[PDB]
Amino acid sequence: APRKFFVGGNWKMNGDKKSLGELIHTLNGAKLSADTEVVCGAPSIYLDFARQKLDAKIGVAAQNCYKVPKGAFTGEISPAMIKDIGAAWVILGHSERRHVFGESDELIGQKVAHALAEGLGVIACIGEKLDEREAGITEKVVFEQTKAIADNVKDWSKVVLAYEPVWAIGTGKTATPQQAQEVHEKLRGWLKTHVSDAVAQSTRIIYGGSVTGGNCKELASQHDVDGFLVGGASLKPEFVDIINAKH
Amino acid sequence: APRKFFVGGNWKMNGDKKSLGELIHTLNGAKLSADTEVVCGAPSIYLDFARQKLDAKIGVAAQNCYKVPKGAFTGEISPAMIKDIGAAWVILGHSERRHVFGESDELIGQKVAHALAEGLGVIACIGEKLDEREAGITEKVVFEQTKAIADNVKDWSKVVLAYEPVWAIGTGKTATPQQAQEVHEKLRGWLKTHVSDAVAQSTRIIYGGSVTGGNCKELASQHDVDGFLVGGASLKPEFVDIINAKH
Repeated sequence: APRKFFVGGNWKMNGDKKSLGELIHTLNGAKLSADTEVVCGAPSIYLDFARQKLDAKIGVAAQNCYKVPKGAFTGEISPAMIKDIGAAWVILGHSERRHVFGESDELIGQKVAHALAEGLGVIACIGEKLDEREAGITEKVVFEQTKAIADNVKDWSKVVLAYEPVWAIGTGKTATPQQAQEVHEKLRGWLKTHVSDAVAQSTRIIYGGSVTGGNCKELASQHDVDGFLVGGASLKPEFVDIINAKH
Repeated sequence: APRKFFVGGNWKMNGDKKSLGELIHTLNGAKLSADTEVVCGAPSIYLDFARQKLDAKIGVAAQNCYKVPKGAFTGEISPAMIKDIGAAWVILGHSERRHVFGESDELIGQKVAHALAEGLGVIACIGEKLDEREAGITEKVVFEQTKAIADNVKDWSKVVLAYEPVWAIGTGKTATPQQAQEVHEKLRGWLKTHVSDAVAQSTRIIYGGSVTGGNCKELASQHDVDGFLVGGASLKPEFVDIINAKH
C-alpha cells in the first residue's frame, strides 16, 4: 500500500524521568505531521511512565523483550508485560544486542515470531559490520539476517525493517544517501523475490545509520528509505526536525 | 553484630500490574518480623510501580543492570536508573543470566563494582551445575565465582552472597539442608581465608535453592544460612510465611 513515513526514537540506556519528561513535554508540545508515524523506545523502567506522559499521537516501543510470556528468565520482560503497560512496539535485533549481548539470528527470529503472536508491532534490525562491508559481503549478511526474520513473520503489516550500517556510525564515515539507498533497494527487492511484491511494497524499510537534523532531508529524499531508526539525536529537540523531515 | 536475616524474593519474568498489585497488597498488610530484611525483585518494566506501592519497609531490587551509567546499550538499564525510581538493590549473576544469557564471571564482576560504586546493594549469585557438582568440582567453581566478585568489592557491607544449587534445578535432583549448610559453611571459610575474618563474620549467605513455607524453617535454622533468595513462593502469600520463619 502507499507506505507511511515512519520515525523511531531509540533512547538506548539514556535519561531519567526528569530529563525525559522534559523531552516528552517538548514532543507532546511540538507540531508534527501525520504522514509521519512516530514511535519512542524507552529504557524498560521508563516504559510505563512514558506511555503515561506521551500523547496518544505517539507510540511507545520497548527496546527489547524475550520469546516467552512468563518465567524463570531473571532480568527479562515479556511481550505481555510490554502490552500490559500500553506499549505496542518492540525494537528487536538491535546491533548492540546482536553484538554486545550476542543475540543469535535464531534467537532473534523467535523474538519476532513471539512478539507478533502476542500482537505487538515490530521494528527489526539488520546491518553489516565495517569488515563485512569491507570484505564486500554486505548482501550476504543483510540477506541472512533478513531471511532469519522473514522466516518468522506471518504478517508483515505490524513489521518495520531498520537497516543499520553498523559498519558505519561509530568509526567516522558516510552512510551517504547513496550507499544507504542501495541496501534499501536490494532488501525491498529481496523481500519481493522471497516474499511477495505485495509485501515488498507494504513494508517500510527505515534507515538507521547516524541520522540528524542536518542529515535527514537528504536521506528522506531517497527513493526506498521509508524513515528512520533514530538514536543520539532522538534525545534532543532536533528529533522534531527529523520527524518533520520529508517536508 | 549478629547477622540480619535476609529474605529476597525473586519474581523473575512473572506478573502483571493487576496480579502484582494484588500481592503488593497482601505483603503490605502483613506483619513481618522487624528482625528480617526483605527485598522484592520485580521485572524492570514494573520497578517504579513496585516502588510506588510497596510499603517503605520492604526493599526493591532490579533483577539485572549494565556496567554503565549511560550509553549505546539498547535494552539495558543502569544502576543510576534503578536509583532514580528509588530502588536500592540489584540481583547480579543469577544462574539464568549466567546460563540462559551467557553472562560471564568478568562481566558480573564489572557489574558488581559499578553497582557498589553507585550506591546499590548487590545480591551476588554463585552456584555449581550438576556436571560440576558431579565431577566433584564444586568448591572449585563457586570459589572462582566468588573470587571474581570479591576482586571487585571494597566494602562488603552492601553485599549479600546467594548460593544457587543449579545442579538441583530441573535435574531431577533434590538438595538437602545439610547440602545447603555445607556449601554455605564452605563459602564463609573461603571468606575469612581470602578476605577477612570480619567480612566472613559480617556477610550474609542466603540460600537460593527451593524454598517454601514447608522447608523454610529447617533451612533458616541451618547455621551458615542467613536468609534466602526465593523464587516461586515469592509470588504467593506463603511468602509472608517464609519471611517470618526464623522466629
